[PDB]
Amino acid sequence: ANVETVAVSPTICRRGGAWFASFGRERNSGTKLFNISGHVNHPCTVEEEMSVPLKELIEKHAGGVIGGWDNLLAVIPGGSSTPLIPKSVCETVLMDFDALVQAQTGLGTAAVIVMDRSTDIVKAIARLIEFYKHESCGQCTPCREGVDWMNKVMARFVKGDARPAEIDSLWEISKQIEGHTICALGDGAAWPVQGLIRHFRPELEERMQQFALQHQ
Amino acid sequence: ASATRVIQLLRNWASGRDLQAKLQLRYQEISKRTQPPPKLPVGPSHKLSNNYYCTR
Ligand code: SF4
Repeated sequence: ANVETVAVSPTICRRGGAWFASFGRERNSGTKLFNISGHVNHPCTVEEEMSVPLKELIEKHAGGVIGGWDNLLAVIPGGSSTPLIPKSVCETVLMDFDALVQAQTGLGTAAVIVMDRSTDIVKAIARLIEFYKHESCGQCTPCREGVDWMNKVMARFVKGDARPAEIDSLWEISKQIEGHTICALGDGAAWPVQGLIRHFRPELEERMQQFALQHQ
Repeated sequence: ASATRVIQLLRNWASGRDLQAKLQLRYQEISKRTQPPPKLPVGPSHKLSNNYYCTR
């Protein structure tokens, strides 16, 4: 069990399960600890109700995105293993399990990494994939080989040193990792790549075009 | 070829056709013995994405 799950247990027993179920949406009961980091004025750890909207939480506790809410580019709401969501989704999304699963992300561990428009999103996702490359136990073939493969492909994507077709192949590579591993590290390495390909493909294609024209 | 014109006329009359138009010997209309390199396209299943082998 997680430290938070056991830690909240004595309070749940003393005050009752109904009091804890009073907070949050149905099947998403209780309070939660949110770690808001990244490009926010006041990154911090706070306690809040489960189904608080993301925008309200960021503007209330974290002090808002650096340069105003209109500067926001992307949010990773559940730590590195959850796919990112763009600004158009972070407008009316609630911070529970089901609401974030609907947005194709998942709440995970409630770690909100905020990125504004002053960031190289591909570089950030590549750094996350490199982290997953360096933390693979190397037991099963899918994770052990495909995470390094995806790290190489993403590192080449950062420079724009590929062709657009590779994008689709990269997607399929992710599908060959997710669901075929021993533990969920393979899924957690495949998901951010899928989110990036899903929401920022024009950026990748434009970077490849720029590299192609610059290098002839 | 290089035959004398009178011999050419004799051949044309004897055969009944104009042999100078179509000669069995090849002189200079054949391809050069040295050619530029080719490029040789790949094929249909050289895709990177929608190319799972169990579907072909
Ligand atoms: S998916 Fe899990 S078990 Fe498989 S290699 Fe990666 S860390 Fe090891």
